[PDB]
Amino acid sequence: QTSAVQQKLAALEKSSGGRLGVALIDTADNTQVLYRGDERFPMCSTSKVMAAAAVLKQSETQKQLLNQPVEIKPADLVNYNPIAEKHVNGTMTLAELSAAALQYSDNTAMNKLIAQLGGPGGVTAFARAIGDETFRLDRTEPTLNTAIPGDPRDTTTPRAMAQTLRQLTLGHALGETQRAQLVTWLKGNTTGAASIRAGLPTSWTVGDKTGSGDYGTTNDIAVIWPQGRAPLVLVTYFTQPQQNAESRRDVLASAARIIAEGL
Ligand SMILES: OC[C@H]1O[C@@](CO)(O[C@H]2O[C@H](CO)[C@@H](O)[C@H](O)[C@H]2O)[C@@H](O)[C@@H]1O
Repeated sequence: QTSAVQQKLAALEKSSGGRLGVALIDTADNTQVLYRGDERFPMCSTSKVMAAAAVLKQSETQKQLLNQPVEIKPADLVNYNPIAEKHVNGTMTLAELSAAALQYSDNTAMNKLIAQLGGPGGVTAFARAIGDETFRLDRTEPTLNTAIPGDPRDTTTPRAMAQTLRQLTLGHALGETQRAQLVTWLKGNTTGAASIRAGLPTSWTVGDKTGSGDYGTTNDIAVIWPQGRAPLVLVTYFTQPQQNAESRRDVLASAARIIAEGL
Protein backbone atom coordinates (compact mmCIF):
# COMPACT_ATOMS: atom_id res chain seq x y z
CA GLN A 1 0.00 0.00 0.00
CA THR A 2 1.08 3.53 -0.63
CA SER A 3 0.31 7.07 0.52
CA ALA A 4 -0.01 10.01 -1.89
CA VAL A 5 3.53 11.01 -0.88
CA GLN A 6 4.87 7.63 -1.94
CA GLN A 7 2.84 7.74 -5.14
CA LYS A 8 4.36 11.10 -6.03
CA LEU A 9 7.83 9.74 -5.35
CA ALA A 10 7.09 6.64 -7.48
CA ALA A 11 5.92 8.82 -10.33
CA LEU A 12 9.04 10.98 -10.08
CA GLU A 13 11.14 7.78 -10.11
CA LYS A 14 9.31 6.48 -13.20
CA SER A 15 9.72 9.65 -15.14
CA SER A 16 13.41 9.84 -14.25
CA GLY A 17 14.23 6.34 -15.45
CA GLY A 18 16.22 5.48 -12.33
CA ARG A 19 15.85 4.08 -8.82
CA LEU A 20 14.99 6.52 -5.98
CA GLY A 21 15.36 5.97 -2.24
CA VAL A 22 13.90 8.39 0.31
CA ALA A 23 13.67 8.48 4.07
CA LEU A 24 12.14 11.32 6.05
CA ILE A 25 12.17 11.45 9.82
CA ASP A 26 9.84 14.04 11.39
CA THR A 27 11.19 14.62 14.89
CA ALA A 28 7.94 16.29 16.07
CA ASP A 29 6.37 12.79 16.34
CA ASN A 30 9.21 10.42 15.20
CA THR A 31 7.26 9.30 12.19
CA GLN A 32 9.06 8.14 9.10
CA VAL A 33 8.07 8.39 5.43
CA LEU A 34 10.01 5.90 3.31
CA TYR A 35 10.34 5.13 -0.42
CA ARG A 36 12.54 2.07 -1.09
CA GLY A 37 13.73 2.82 2.42
CA ASP A 38 15.31 -0.60 3.11
CA GLU A 39 16.97 -0.97 -0.32
CA ARG A 40 20.75 -0.47 -0.60
CA PHE A 41 22.15 2.44 -2.58
CA PRO A 42 25.76 3.53 -3.30
CA MET A 43 26.59 6.33 -0.88
CA CYS A 44 29.36 8.07 -2.84
CA SER A 45 30.43 11.23 -1.00
CA THR A 46 27.58 11.05 1.49
CA SER A 47 29.92 8.61 3.31
CA LYS A 48 32.13 11.60 4.18
CA VAL A 49 29.68 12.42 6.98
CA MET A 50 30.38 9.08 8.71
CA ALA A 51 34.15 9.56 8.30
CA ALA A 52 34.10 13.12 9.71
CA ALA A 53 31.83 12.01 12.56
CA ALA A 54 34.18 9.12 13.39
CA VAL A 55 37.07 11.57 13.74
CA LEU A 56 34.91 13.84 15.89
CA LYS A 57 34.23 10.83 18.13
CA GLN A 58 37.95 10.14 18.45
CA SER A 59 38.45 13.83 19.46
CA GLU A 60 36.11 13.42 22.45
CA THR A 61 38.99 11.63 24.24
CA GLN A 62 41.91 13.47 22.42
CA LYS A 63 41.00 17.11 23.02
CA GLN A 64 43.34 18.71 20.45
CA LEU A 65 42.99 15.93 17.78
CA LEU A 66 41.11 18.20 15.42
CA ASN A 67 43.94 20.68 15.48
CA GLN A 68 46.64 18.10 14.60
CA PRO A 69 48.39 19.04 11.34
CA VAL A 70 48.55 16.29 8.72
CA GLU A 71 51.06 16.48 5.88
CA ILE A 72 49.74 16.63 2.33
CA LYS A 73 52.23 15.13 -0.11
CA PRO A 74 52.03 15.54 -3.90
CA ALA A 75 51.24 11.82 -4.20
CA ASP A 76 48.23 12.11 -1.93
CA LEU A 77 46.18 13.94 -4.53
CA VAL A 78 43.42 11.97 -6.28
CA ASN A 79 40.76 13.09 -8.79
CA TYR A 80 39.13 16.07 -7.03
CA ASN A 81 41.19 18.06 -4.57
CA PRO A 82 39.90 21.64 -4.53
CA ILE A 83 41.25 22.40 -1.04
CA ALA A 84 44.04 19.87 -0.57
CA GLU A 85 45.84 21.07 -3.71
CA LYS A 86 46.46 24.36 -1.95
CA HIS A 87 48.43 22.53 0.76
CA VAL A 88 50.72 20.19 -1.14
CA ASN A 89 54.06 20.03 0.68
CA GLY A 90 52.19 21.69 3.52
CA THR A 91 49.65 20.56 6.04
CA MET A 92 45.99 20.49 6.88
CA THR A 93 44.61 19.81 10.36
CA LEU A 94 41.99 17.15 10.86
CA ALA A 95 39.44 19.98 11.29
CA GLU A 96 40.57 21.54 8.01
CA LEU A 97 40.36 18.09 6.33
CA SER A 98 36.88 17.52 7.73
CA ALA A 99 35.71 20.94 6.52
CA ALA A 100 37.17 20.34 3.05
CA ALA A 101 35.65 16.85 2.79
CA LEU A 102 32.22 17.99 3.97
CA GLN A 103 31.89 21.47 2.52
CA TYR A 104 33.73 21.07 -0.80
CA SER A 105 33.61 17.27 -1.21
CA ASP A 106 37.40 17.10 -1.43
CA ASN A 107 38.43 13.49 -2.06
CA THR A 108 42.02 13.82 -0.82
CA ALA A 109 40.61 15.13 2.44
CA MET A 110 38.31 12.09 2.69
CA ASN A 111 41.28 9.76 2.08
CA LYS A 112 43.12 11.46 5.00
CA LEU A 113 40.10 10.99 7.25
CA ILE A 114 39.93 7.30 6.31
CA ALA A 115 43.67 6.96 7.02
CA GLN A 116 43.19 8.56 10.43
CA LEU A 117 40.57 5.89 11.19
CA GLY A 118 42.81 3.04 10.06
CA GLY A 119 41.11 2.34 6.72
CA PRO A 120 37.56 1.99 5.43
CA GLY A 121 36.75 -0.59 8.11
CA GLY A 122 37.45 2.02 10.75
CA VAL A 123 34.58 4.09 9.34
CA THR A 124 32.32 1.05 9.35
CA ALA A 125 33.36 0.22 12.90
CA PHE A 126 32.29 3.71 14.06
CA ALA A 127 28.94 3.20 12.32
CA ARG A 128 28.40 -0.01 14.27
CA ALA A 129 29.38 1.74 17.52
CA ILE A 130 26.62 4.29 17.04
CA GLY A 131 24.03 1.65 16.19
CA ASP A 132 24.15 1.83 12.40
CA GLU A 133 24.06 -1.81 11.42
CA THR A 134 23.71 -1.15 7.68
CA PHE A 135 26.40 1.20 6.50
CA ARG A 136 29.51 -0.32 4.99
CA LEU A 137 32.58 1.46 3.62
CA ASP A 138 34.75 -0.92 1.59
CA ARG A 139 36.95 1.34 -0.52
CA THR A 140 38.78 4.64 -0.57
CA GLU A 141 38.48 7.56 -2.99
CA PRO A 142 37.85 7.39 -5.89
CA THR A 143 36.88 3.79 -6.30
CA LEU A 144 34.12 3.93 -3.67
CA ASN A 145 32.02 5.73 -6.33
CA THR A 146 31.76 2.93 -8.89
CA ALA A 147 28.10 2.49 -7.92
CA ILE A 148 27.61 -0.79 -9.88
CA PRO A 149 23.97 -1.98 -9.85
CA GLY A 150 23.39 -4.44 -7.03
CA ASP A 151 26.95 -4.24 -5.69
CA PRO A 152 26.82 -4.06 -1.85
CA ARG A 153 30.20 -2.32 -1.54
CA ASP A 154 30.04 1.22 -0.15
CA THR A 155 26.27 1.15 0.36
CA THR A 156 23.62 1.93 2.92
CA THR A 157 19.82 2.22 2.99
CA PRO A 158 17.85 5.46 3.17
CA ARG A 159 16.28 4.44 6.48
CA ALA A 160 19.61 3.59 8.08
CA MET A 161 21.28 6.77 6.94
CA ALA A 162 18.41 8.95 8.10
CA GLN A 163 18.42 7.25 11.52
CA THR A 164 22.16 7.79 11.79
CA LEU A 165 22.13 11.40 10.57
CA ARG A 166 19.46 12.11 13.20
CA GLN A 167 21.61 10.46 15.94
CA LEU A 168 24.68 12.46 14.85
CA THR A 169 23.13 15.91 14.53
CA LEU A 170 20.01 16.09 16.73
CA GLY A 171 20.73 13.15 19.07
CA HIS A 172 23.78 12.40 21.11
CA ALA A 173 25.88 9.88 19.16
CA LEU A 174 28.52 12.58 19.49
CA GLY A 175 29.46 14.72 22.44
CA GLU A 176 28.07 18.20 22.79
CA THR A 177 30.89 20.21 21.23
CA GLN A 178 31.29 17.59 18.51
CA ARG A 179 27.62 17.51 17.53
CA ALA A 180 27.62 21.27 17.27
CA GLN A 181 30.74 21.15 15.11
CA LEU A 182 29.19 18.60 12.73
CA VAL A 183 26.09 20.74 12.39
CA THR A 184 28.26 23.82 11.67
CA TRP A 185 30.10 21.93 8.93
CA LEU A 186 26.94 20.55 7.33
CA LYS A 187 25.19 23.92 7.40
CA GLY A 188 28.10 25.53 5.54
CA ASN A 189 28.14 23.00 2.67
CA THR A 190 28.85 24.64 -0.69
CA THR A 191 27.81 21.80 -3.04
CA GLY A 192 24.08 21.42 -2.23
CA ALA A 193 22.28 24.29 -3.90
CA ALA A 194 20.67 22.21 -6.67
CA SER A 195 19.78 19.18 -4.52
CA ILE A 196 17.53 18.98 -1.40
CA ARG A 197 17.93 22.71 -0.67
CA ALA A 198 16.45 23.62 -4.04
CA GLY A 199 13.20 21.87 -3.16
CA LEU A 200 12.62 23.37 0.31
CA PRO A 201 11.06 26.60 1.56
CA THR A 202 13.73 29.16 1.49
CA SER A 203 13.32 30.19 5.10
CA TRP A 204 14.42 26.77 6.35
CA THR A 205 17.90 26.11 7.73
CA VAL A 206 19.60 23.11 6.14
CA GLY A 207 22.75 21.09 6.82
CA ASP A 208 23.53 18.62 4.03
CA LYS A 209 26.07 16.48 2.29
CA THR A 210 25.77 15.60 -1.42
CA GLY A 211 27.20 12.68 -3.32
CA SER A 212 27.72 11.76 -6.91
CA GLY A 213 29.15 8.72 -8.73
CA ASP A 214 28.96 6.45 -11.70
CA TYR A 215 25.59 5.18 -12.95
CA GLY A 216 24.44 8.81 -12.63
CA THR A 217 24.30 8.33 -8.88
CA THR A 218 23.07 11.54 -7.30
CA ASN A 219 22.59 11.69 -3.54
CA ASP A 220 21.95 14.14 -0.69
CA ILE A 221 21.45 13.74 3.10
CA ALA A 222 20.15 16.60 5.16
CA VAL A 223 19.13 17.85 8.60
CA ILE A 224 16.43 20.52 8.25
CA TRP A 225 15.02 23.11 10.61
CA PRO A 226 11.68 24.36 9.34
CA GLN A 227 10.28 27.68 10.38
CA GLY A 228 8.22 27.12 13.48
CA ARG A 229 8.22 23.39 13.93
CA ALA A 230 10.51 20.52 14.95
CA PRO A 231 13.48 19.58 12.72
CA LEU A 232 13.48 16.84 10.09
CA VAL A 233 16.02 14.50 8.61
CA LEU A 234 15.80 13.71 4.92
CA VAL A 235 17.81 11.24 2.82
CA THR A 236 17.44 11.19 -0.98
CA TYR A 237 19.45 8.60 -2.98
CA PHE A 238 19.16 8.16 -6.71
CA THR A 239 20.96 5.90 -9.22
CA GLN A 240 20.43 4.97 -12.85
CA PRO A 241 20.81 1.89 -15.08
CA GLN A 242 23.70 2.96 -17.37
CA GLN A 243 27.27 3.66 -16.27
CA ASN A 244 27.69 7.06 -17.91
CA ALA A 245 24.21 8.47 -17.01
CA GLU A 246 24.10 12.23 -16.28
CA SER A 247 23.65 13.67 -12.81
CA ARG A 248 20.05 14.37 -11.74
CA ARG A 249 20.23 16.78 -8.81
CA ASP A 250 16.80 18.07 -9.88
CA VAL A 251 15.29 14.68 -8.98
CA LEU A 252 16.49 15.20 -5.40
CA ALA A 253 15.05 18.73 -5.36
CA SER A 254 11.77 17.33 -6.62
CA ALA A 255 11.75 14.62 -3.94
CA ALA A 256 12.34 17.27 -1.26
CA ARG A 257 9.49 19.39 -2.66
CA ILE A 258 7.13 16.43 -2.50
CA ILE A 259 8.16 15.50 1.04
CA ALA A 260 7.77 19.11 2.24
CA GLU A 261 4.12 19.27 1.33
CA GLY A 262 2.03 19.25 4.44
CA LEU A 263 5.09 20.23 6.59
O1 LIG B 1 45.84 10.66 1.31
C1 LIG B 1 46.69 9.56 1.41
C2 LIG B 1 46.14 8.44 2.27
O2 LIG B 1 44.94 7.93 1.62
C3 LIG B 1 44.95 6.53 1.61
C4 LIG B 1 43.54 6.04 1.90
O3 LIG B 1 43.14 6.37 3.20
O4 LIG B 1 45.34 6.00 0.30
C5 LIG B 1 44.68 6.56 -0.82
O5 LIG B 1 45.58 7.52 -1.47
C6 LIG B 1 46.86 6.93 -1.95
C7 LIG B 1 47.73 8.10 -2.35
O6 LIG B 1 47.13 8.87 -3.37
C8 LIG B 1 46.48 5.83 -2.90
O7 LIG B 1 47.65 5.18 -3.46
C9 LIG B 1 45.59 4.78 -2.29
O8 LIG B 1 45.17 3.76 -3.21
C10 LIG B 1 44.31 5.45 -1.81
O9 LIG B 1 43.46 4.52 -1.14
C11 LIG B 1 46.04 6.10 2.61
O10 LIG B 1 46.55 4.80 2.31
C12 LIG B 1 47.06 7.20 2.40
O11 LIG B 1 47.92 7.30 3.54
